[PDB]
Amino acid sequence: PFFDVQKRLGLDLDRWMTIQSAEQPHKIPGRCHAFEKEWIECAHGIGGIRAEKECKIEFDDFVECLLRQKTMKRLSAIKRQRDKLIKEGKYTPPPHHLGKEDPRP
Amino acid sequence: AKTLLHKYSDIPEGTECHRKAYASTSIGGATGLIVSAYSIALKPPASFLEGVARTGRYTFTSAAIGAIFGLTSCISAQVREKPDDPLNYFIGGCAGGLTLGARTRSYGIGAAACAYMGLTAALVKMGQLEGWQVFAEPKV
Amino acid sequence: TMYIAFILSTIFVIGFVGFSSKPSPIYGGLGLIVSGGVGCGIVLNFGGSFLGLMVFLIYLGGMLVVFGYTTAMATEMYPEVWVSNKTVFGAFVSGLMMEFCMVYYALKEEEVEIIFKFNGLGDWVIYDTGDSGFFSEEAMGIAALYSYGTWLVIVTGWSLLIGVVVIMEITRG
Amino acid sequence: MNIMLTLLTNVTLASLLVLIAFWLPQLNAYSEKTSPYECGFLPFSMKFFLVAITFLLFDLEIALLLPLPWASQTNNLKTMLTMALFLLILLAASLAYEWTQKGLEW
Amino acid sequence: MNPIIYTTLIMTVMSGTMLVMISSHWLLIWIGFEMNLLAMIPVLMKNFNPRATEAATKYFLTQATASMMLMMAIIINLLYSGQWTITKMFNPVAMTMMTMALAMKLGLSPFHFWVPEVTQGISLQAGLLLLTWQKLAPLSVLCQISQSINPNLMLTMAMLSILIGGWGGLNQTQLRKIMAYSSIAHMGWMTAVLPYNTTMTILNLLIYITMTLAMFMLLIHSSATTTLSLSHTWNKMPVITSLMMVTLLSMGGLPPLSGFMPKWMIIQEMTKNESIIMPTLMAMTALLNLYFYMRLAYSSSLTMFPSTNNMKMKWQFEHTKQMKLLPTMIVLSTLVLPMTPALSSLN
Amino acid sequence: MPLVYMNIIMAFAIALAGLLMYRSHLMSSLLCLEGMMLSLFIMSTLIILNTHFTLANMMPIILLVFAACEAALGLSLLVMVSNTYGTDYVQNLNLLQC
Amino acid sequence: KSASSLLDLIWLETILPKTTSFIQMKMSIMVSNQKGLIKLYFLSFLITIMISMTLFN
Amino acid sequence: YGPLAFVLGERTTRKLTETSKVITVDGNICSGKGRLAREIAEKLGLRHFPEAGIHYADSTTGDGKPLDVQLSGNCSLEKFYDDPKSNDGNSYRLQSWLYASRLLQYADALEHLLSTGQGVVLERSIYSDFVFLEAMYRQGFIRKQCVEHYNEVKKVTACEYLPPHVVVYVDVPVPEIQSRIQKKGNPHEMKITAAYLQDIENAYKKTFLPEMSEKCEVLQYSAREAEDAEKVVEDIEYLKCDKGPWPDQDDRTFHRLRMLVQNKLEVLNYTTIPVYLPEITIGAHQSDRVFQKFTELPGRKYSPGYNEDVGDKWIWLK
Amino acid sequence: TMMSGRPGRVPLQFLPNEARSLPPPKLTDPRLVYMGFLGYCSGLIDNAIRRRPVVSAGLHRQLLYVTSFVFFGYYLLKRQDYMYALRDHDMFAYVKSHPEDFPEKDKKTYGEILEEFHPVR
Amino acid sequence: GGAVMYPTKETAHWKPPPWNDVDPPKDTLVSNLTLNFGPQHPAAHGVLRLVM
Repeated sequence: PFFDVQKRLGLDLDRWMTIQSAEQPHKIPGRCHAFEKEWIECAHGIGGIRAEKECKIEFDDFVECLLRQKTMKRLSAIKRQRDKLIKEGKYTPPPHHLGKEDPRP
Repeated sequence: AKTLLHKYSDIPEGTECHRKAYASTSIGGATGLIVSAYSIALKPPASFLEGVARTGRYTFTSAAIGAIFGLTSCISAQVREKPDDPLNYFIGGCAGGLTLGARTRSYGIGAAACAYMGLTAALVKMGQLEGWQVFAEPKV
Repeated sequence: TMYIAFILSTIFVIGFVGFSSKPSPIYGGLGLIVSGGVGCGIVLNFGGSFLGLMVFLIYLGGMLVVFGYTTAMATEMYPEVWVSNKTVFGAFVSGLMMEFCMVYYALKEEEVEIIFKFNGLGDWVIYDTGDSGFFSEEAMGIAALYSYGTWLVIVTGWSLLIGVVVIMEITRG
Repeated sequence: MNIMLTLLTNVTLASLLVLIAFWLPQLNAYSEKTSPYECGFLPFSMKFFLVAITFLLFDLEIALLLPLPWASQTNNLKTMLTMALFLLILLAASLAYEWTQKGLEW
Repeated sequence: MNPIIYTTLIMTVMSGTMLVMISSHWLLIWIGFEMNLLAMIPVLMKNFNPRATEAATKYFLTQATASMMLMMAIIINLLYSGQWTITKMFNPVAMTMMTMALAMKLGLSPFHFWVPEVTQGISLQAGLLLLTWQKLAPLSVLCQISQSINPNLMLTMAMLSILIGGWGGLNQTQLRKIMAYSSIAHMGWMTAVLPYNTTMTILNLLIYITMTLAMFMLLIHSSATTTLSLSHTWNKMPVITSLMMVTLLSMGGLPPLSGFMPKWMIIQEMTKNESIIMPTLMAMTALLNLYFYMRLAYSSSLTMFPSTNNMKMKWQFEHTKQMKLLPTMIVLSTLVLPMTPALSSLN
Repeated sequence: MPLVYMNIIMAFAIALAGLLMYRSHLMSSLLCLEGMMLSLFIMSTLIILNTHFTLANMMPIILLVFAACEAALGLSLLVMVSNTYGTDYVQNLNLLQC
Repeated sequence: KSASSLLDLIWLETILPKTTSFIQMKMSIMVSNQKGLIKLYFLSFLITIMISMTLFN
Repeated sequence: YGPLAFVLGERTTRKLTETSKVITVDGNICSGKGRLAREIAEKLGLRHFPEAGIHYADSTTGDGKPLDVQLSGNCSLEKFYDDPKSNDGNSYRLQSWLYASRLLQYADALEHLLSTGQGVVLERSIYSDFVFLEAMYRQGFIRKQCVEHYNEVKKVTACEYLPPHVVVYVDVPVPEIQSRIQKKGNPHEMKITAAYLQDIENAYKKTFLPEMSEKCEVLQYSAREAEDAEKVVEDIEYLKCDKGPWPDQDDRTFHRLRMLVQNKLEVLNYTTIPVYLPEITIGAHQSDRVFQKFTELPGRKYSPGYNEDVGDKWIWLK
Repeated sequence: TMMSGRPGRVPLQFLPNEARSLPPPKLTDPRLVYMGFLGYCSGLIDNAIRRRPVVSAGLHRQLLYVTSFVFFGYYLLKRQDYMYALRDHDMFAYVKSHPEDFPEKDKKTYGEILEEFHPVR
Repeated sequence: GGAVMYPTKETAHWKPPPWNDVDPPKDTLVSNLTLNFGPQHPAAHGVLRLVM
């Protein structure tokens, strides 16, 4: 029994904090503002049943932005291979990656 | 969980009776462990040895019932050469009930358990064949 | 010091085991003060200065101090440590062992999965590269409560006032 | 690292002083006071706890009042002012309830 | 308790439930639940008794654990979805945890244990509030998340609730405990169709509310808490106990009383979803509820227990209090079966 | 999820286990309940900060306030029970059965 | 004997009504343990949480 | 009066004054306590309550005319005086009925005090009815189980009320009591045993007077002293009001008590505790027959104002 | 949720304007008559509980019971009819919009079809 | 009448709940403290013992 008195009376009581793509103070953007915006715009009025399948790509990318699980997996794989190569002496981290070369401003 | 039921079902009826009984025994033992945990929590055992004894008793009873059911059903299907008869499951269920009575050392408990367990096992076989859904997925 | 946050999180778990072993209230209260202080450290490490000081000032400063107040006035217990009678000692040790097993399965095996998927990479990775300028995101958002969250303010205030009323009605005998 | 260093140094200094005050001074031999702690055997008055629960609730309301300095920078000054005054009025109302009714007995 | 303070506390409980049923943000729903608990404890302990204090403590402990688990599930859903709206939960583990918490708030078995104890400890008015109004908010939250609700878990909890409610009711003699176990069984019936059709749950909830209101008000009017104390009522006011008999028969669900409507519609919806074993077992187990209802009806009005000499003095005086809703509630809870096609209004 | 999130969730689980498995003092159970609130505070804070959910930085504070309110309630109930019985032992709460 | 007592008044009643009622009575006794201890049913709650998390994943 | 009136502002403490006091005059059988109680009420302006009788409830309701004993009370004091060890349980049934009547009387009195503000003088009370039951048990008139049930009924009912501010005891020796009873002339009174009177006196002086002394002042008076009403009134006036729990009460508690005493059925709710003692237990058939007879009585069929048989009209619009 | 989430459903609206296109429930509708019967029964029960003449006390009270029941029942029936009309309308529209999912089976006479005869012996 | 409809051996001894929801006061141990005004206390001037 979601008595949506908010929409009936046109009063926002908690919809401001429902999503991170909503207006935040001083226009401070959310970390995954773009992805959430895309997902919401895709799944607007098409129904939850259709949204679950049709807008799957948007939500998948949004979750990847939120948790960075696949990105972390890729970075961990790179780190593991790099460390393996270091143990065998088949790789030498470049001086700029070693910090020898000064960074750009 | 569902993997144990998968183990039991994957073994074709009237085949691999030892393996079928093993899977049924594992299922029964798991159920016994669950019952033992609930009994220990609700009815506190005075000593840790008492808790171990209660757990062992419940687990052994349930596992023995499951083993007897599985072996009886598979062997009945093998001998009859009819793996799609609910009678196989019924015979296994009644045998399991008799084993329960022996474990409880009560003939009346055994007889009633045989009747009810055999009926339920036959019903389970009938559902397996027809397609009866205990927890239907919301379809409307 | 790249894994400082992980060390703090492990100490947080250890303190949670310590007070969750249900020891003598006085020793438990400490098991909670220590864990609370660690958690504040973690929040500070992520940049939540205001929220970090929030738990230190309110949870640790007031909530747990009133908890200790009660334990002190209604003192009917025989003092014992976390490594006292086996009921508490065994629980503490077993909790620590479970945590250590999780840690080993988390570091040695990168993709540890018990009920959720966990990655063994240092938490520093999850940090986002961004600039807030002359801003305190945490402070600005929390201060927006008075501007954006008027409804939250109303409900929370009514809850507080009715809480005072309820406390008196309960503790009137 | 600086604040962590300060905390470490302060804690270690205090603990070292506690060492040199709890174990070092008791090394000096002072005979033995063969004096038993003669004990031969509860004021759980609400007068104390009440002071504690009320403090907890007022401290909670104070927590809600902490973000006020940054909240003064909002463009919606009227709304922020109204909400702040509302929270303060509720604090005063809670105090008044306890004072008017059987409270503040301390 | 001062009447003004009591009215404020009752309104606070109602406002918590309304916030739960009005909010679109998970945090606000949790806030509403917390307000309900805070304003419910004093109402439970309006009449200071050691049993009342024990009931309040147990209720607080259970509801606090439920709220903790609910907020944890909300936080996990936020972590895996970055969403606060009360919609399809996007994490299965959070869904399971939230289901456990909401079931504990409702009292569905195996989280039923606290319900009879708390109901027995608190007064008849507090029992009425606990078993009718406190059931609204968790059911509303469940209805909103019904799509994400795991059918298997919910069905298991509901069926166990029905079984355990019937069994417990069979052994009880205290009227409040009988009512509590019957409430557990009825909540099982309500939540069984939650994954299938929420409107049927609303229907069952409304009928249950009317029936429990009528029963509790009749108990208050008769001022009886045990089977014998209710048995004495026939000597003073036969009308009350006869109407109690009618309401008990409705609670059993025997046609053509109102109680048949929810069971009938629930079985209809479950059969539409190709589930036949589950509703059959549900009705066959509700027979036990009917059994203890019939035992109570026997002792109350169908048969006449011995009375006491002091009853003569009570005969002279008449009840001053008048519960205005009681007649309408009795009528709506007994004779409404000819009005099932009004189900559409709920939609 | 990062290992820190795993540790905090595990802390919540441990505190829940301690709360559900009472020993003697009801005070110890209340401590476990409040610990869980602390763990939820830390979890929500980290999530909000990482997501830069600026408008939702007020959620942990509200959680904290309501947490301490429900605690004030628990303590008040504990002292009522202790004053009646003499101790805060969970076993004392036995008058109500089933 | 055989019809009136042995079957009608003894076995027929033992087979269906008596048995079912006795089972219900024993189940009622088990459910209404009448212990009323927070420790026990809260431990049962913990067991339930674990079992649900494993079975329904 | 209800919760709304208390919300509106009706406070009992505003009406209550120093005069507002519950004064109970107690004593042994035929101690002349009634005369002294009347004198106290007249010289203090308080409202005197005659000692609760078997048909006290009959006076409060209906037309005040005592109903049939079979329909109201089912017990005889005269039978108890003639046969104190009857097999019909008349002794304990009478004692329990008297306790219920006195419980109603105390509530009726409190309601008067909390509504009008005028003090009340009562001849004995619930706190004093135990004396007769104890005497009966000592004499062997009633069995122990009857005493147990009476204690059960008292502990669940009397606690809800407030003990009297002043307990006046008219101490008349048992021989003088016997002399007065002989002069009284009542044959049933003449049948009263001396041991019963001695047990009553012993119960008073050893249980009632000390316990009441703990709660409040106990102005014990000799028969000669009781004759001087002026002195008795003066002593009561000079009693510290601190004696009694009334100084510890407030408008909220007084509101609770006033709501309690108004609902007479609530007052007598626990008088019918479902304990099946043969003395008090009435069979279902007899219960039904007697209740049907009671309902047939004019003015009892319908609620007051709706009994047209008594002259009520406009019922169609009532 | 069925039609709880229908597009264009104004929240907390008992009777939308589109319901007016549907025929109003007759004031002599048997369902409304049963509602009035329930109201009268409520009045009788109220009289019985308050120990006043069941069939004569408070004629105004019983009248108000009946009037309230009928009055609320009229709108209840109107809403019920509206919801059932919504059901039928949506079902027909869905069938029209999805012809492939609702085919027209070939209509064959009984002379053409073959039904096995099961003799009853 | 009784605690439960079908009582067991253990439950047989168990007493039905009290008529009023008021459980009897248990022990009623006094919390009045008996403090002693030790002489060393300044106010006692070293030579005063006030059992209070």
